[PDB]
Amino acid sequence: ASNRKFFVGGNWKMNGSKESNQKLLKTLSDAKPDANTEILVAVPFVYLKDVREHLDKRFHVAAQNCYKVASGAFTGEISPAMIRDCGCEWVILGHSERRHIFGESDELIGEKVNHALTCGLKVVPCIGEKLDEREAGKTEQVCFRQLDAIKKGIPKAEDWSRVVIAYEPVWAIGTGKTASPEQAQEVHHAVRQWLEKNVSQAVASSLRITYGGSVTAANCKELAKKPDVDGFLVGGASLKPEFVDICNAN
Amino acid sequence: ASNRKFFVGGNWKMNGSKESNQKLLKTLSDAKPDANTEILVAVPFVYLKDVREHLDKRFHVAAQNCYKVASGAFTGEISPAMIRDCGCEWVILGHSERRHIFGESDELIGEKVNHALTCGLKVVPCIGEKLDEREAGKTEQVCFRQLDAIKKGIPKAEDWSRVVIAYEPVWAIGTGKTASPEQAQEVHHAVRQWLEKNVSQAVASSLRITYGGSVTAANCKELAKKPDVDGFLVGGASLKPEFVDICNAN
Repeated sequence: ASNRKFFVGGNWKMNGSKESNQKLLKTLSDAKPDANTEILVAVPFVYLKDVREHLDKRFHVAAQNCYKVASGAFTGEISPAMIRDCGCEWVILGHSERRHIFGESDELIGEKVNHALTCGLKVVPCIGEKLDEREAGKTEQVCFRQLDAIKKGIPKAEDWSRVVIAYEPVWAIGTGKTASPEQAQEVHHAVRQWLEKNVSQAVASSLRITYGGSVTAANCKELAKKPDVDGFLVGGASLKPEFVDICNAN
Repeated sequence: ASNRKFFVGGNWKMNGSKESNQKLLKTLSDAKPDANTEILVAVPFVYLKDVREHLDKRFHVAAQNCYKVASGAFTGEISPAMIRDCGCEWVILGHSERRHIFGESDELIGEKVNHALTCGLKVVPCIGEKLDEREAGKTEQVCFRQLDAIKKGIPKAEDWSRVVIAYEPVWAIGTGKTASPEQAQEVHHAVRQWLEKNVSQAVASSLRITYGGSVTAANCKELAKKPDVDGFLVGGASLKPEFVDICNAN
């Protein structure tokens, strides 16, 4: 056994309204507390303050992105300073959609990580390969490059305690084609040893590597059983009552 | 001799905090700038609902950006549906920072305009040239390409009544390098002639084409005197109390 506490994230992505959210959050507060699972929701900026004040401090409330300075001439960007000013402590960075769709460079994710961590936030950097990269056998090549650019952004060694990595194969996002427990175990295993070789045994030992990619109430329990899977980043199912089931996957 | 109402918008960019927001809005709330001016304020997403909630219906409140679909798997994006949900009806689109730092194409700005107008919002699409395209003599070619891709996203001619153009030369943004009154008038005039030929005479004569880029209380009146400059998009000076004086420039 390791010292890794199970971590469940719910990424709402671009979904939500006053009326939709208030019902969702009630469901969430309705479930009994579980001191054994770290639970995060990542909500749209326009709701970020409002969600935070409608959920007990037990649950982490995250922004879905941020930028890399506190203030400045960046029309339409949000800083860690503004996230904290909204009562919040978490941010998701380098989600596949920001990298592939909005084109954000491995380098830019690096700088955002650096800045977020220097401002005392906790981060969830995402990695993973596209379908075309998996058909071409570049899964390992992709994850390694992405992870190298993440460590390059880490202010100090100790700040790894405020990082949770999520591996999300892009072919598994939205597609209903969840990685098998063996497929995910294979990548998570390779991530943890890469952290051993490229970072530090102590960092590899304590880091929660979470799986993302069509996580449902029907598949979460088999994935959570695997020894290198420390949790999930849930997309679609984060908006439904079953999210509660998925929080109870371990 | 025109029918066009004076328009002054304040783009706060990536600046704001609940504390400094209350201070700004008080200066603006307590004062009484000309009822002959449309006053717009474009705020960070995290504080959008609160600013609309605490600012008179005298004022417009805008998002600084949005995406081109109503809901979806676009981590980090805010839709027109969520902006309306927050009580707000305006969006800045194609700001220079959004085109040149964050990689938004002309085709993307066009499609965002399409989706925002379809959803009922009013839009402030932004066009202008960098210090190098001006030094290359391509101001016109650049602004025209920008204009054509905005026209392509107008779902029908009637929608231009919910459009205000902002011309902001990138070489004037946050530098103190204000366009001269004659440099603004010349570009605005040519933009209006482009409109006149490619859309309507009805659309050209009614459209506010506004200037931004180092607008301050000290230079606004000479720019506002020019007949095809119909107001402003103010950045830096929108955070200062002199924003009220720029609201009174006509």
